[PDB]
Amino acid sequence: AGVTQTPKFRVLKTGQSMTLLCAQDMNHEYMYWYRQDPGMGLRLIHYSVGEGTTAKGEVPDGYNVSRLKKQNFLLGLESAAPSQTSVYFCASSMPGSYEQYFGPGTRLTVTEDLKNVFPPEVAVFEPSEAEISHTQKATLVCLATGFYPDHVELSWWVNGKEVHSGVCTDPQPLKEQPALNDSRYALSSRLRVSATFWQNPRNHFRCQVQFYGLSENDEWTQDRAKPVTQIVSAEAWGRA
Amino acid sequence: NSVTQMEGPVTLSEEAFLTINCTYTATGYPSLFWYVQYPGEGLQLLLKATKADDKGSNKGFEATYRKETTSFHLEKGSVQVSDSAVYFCALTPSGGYQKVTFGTGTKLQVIPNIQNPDPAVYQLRDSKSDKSVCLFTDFDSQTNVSQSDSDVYITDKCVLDMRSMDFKSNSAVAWSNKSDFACANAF
Repeated sequence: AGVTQTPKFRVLKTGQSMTLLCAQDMNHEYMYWYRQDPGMGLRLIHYSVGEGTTAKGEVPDGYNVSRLKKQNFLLGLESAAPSQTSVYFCASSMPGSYEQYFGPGTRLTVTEDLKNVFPPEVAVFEPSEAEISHTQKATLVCLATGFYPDHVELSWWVNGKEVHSGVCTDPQPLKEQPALNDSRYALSSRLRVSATFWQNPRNHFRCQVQFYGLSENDEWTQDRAKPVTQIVSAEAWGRA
Repeated sequence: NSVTQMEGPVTLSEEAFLTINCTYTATGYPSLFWYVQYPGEGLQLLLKATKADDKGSNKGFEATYRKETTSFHLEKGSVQVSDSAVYFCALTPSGGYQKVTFGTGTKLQVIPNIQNPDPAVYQLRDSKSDKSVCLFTDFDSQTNVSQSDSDVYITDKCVLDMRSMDFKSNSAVAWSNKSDFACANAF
C-alpha cells in the first residue's frame, strides 16, 4: 500500500484528453504504469527509473508519461479511443525489499457520446416467507439497473454500519442489451441474516450503490439531470 | 527473460491441495515472486525467493525456487474460499534495479463444501413494489447455473459467508419484466 491513484474512475468521450496521476510518499525511485484486460494479463505501458526519466513498456502506443517529481508519475491519454477502455494500475519500488507496491486501479471507459452515461436505479427485495419458515434465514436482494458506464460500488448498511459478512455481490455486472454497443448494466447483491434479525422492526437495512459519473468540468447539454458521481440507495425496515 | 505459468481458470473445492505451475527462462540468477490480486484490488506481494533452493511462505502458501528445473511452483495444502484471486508468477534481476517480468496470471476459484445442500427457488417482492425477483439458493457447488433471452436476466452463482453460524451458501438471482414470468421455471 501507499500508492494512490487519481481519479479512481473516469468516463470519457472518444477523442478527448485525460491525465491519470499516481502518487507515492515512500521515496521509491521506480514507478510504473500498467493496464489489465481479460486474457491479456498485466501489460506495462511505461515506466520511470527516476525523476525526469521515462521509458517505454510493452504497450506504449496511445499514451504519454511524465515524472516531474519523484513522488508523482503521470499517465496521459491525448486522444481517447475505445481500445483504451481498461483498468490501469500504478506501481512503485525502491531498488537496493524491492518488490512492487501497487495502487488500487483506475477504471477508464471510452464512449462515443456522454449522453450514453446513466446513473443506476436501485431496489431492495424483501426475504421470502417460504425461505424463513424452512431455513430460519432471510436473504435480501439488492438490484441496481440501467447504469452506464459499469463504474459502481455496491455496499450493505445495517443500522448505519457497513456490513461485509453474509454479503455477496456479482463479480461482474451483466449487460441489459448483450447485442448493443453502449448497453446499460445491471448488478445484484445479496445479504443473508437470521430470520429473528430480519423480523425485528427496529433493524434497518439499506443497499447503497456508489456511482462514478461525469466530473464538474464536463459539458452537459441534455434534457435530464447531469449523471455526476452520486449515491443511489434503497432501504427496508425489518418486518415481524 | 520469460515467465510461463498455468493458464485458464482453476476451480478447487474448499480444503483441496493447490498447485500453480510456473516455469521461467532467465539470463543469470533472478529473484522470483508470487503476486496475488484479490477481486477489485491491485496486486500485492504474496511471497518471494531471492536465491536457488530458497522457499517463500505466506498465508499457508509456499513456493520453492528450483534452479535445476527453472521453476517456482506455488502450493497450498488446504485452500480456502478467501483464496479466490488471480495469482501472478514474476521475476526480476537481483537487486531490483530492473523491471519485473510477469506471467499471464492464473485465476483461482475456490468453491465451498455445502454440508446440507437443499436447492430452493424463492420469490422476493419489492419493499416499495409490482416488481419481483427469483432467488436460487442453497444448492451444492457442482450445480451449474444455466444462462438465460434478453427479457430474462440470470446472474452467475455467488458465495455468501454467514460467519455468525459458520455457514456458507451459493445463490443466483433471476428477474424479468414479462407478465408471464414464474420463479418455478427461471432456473
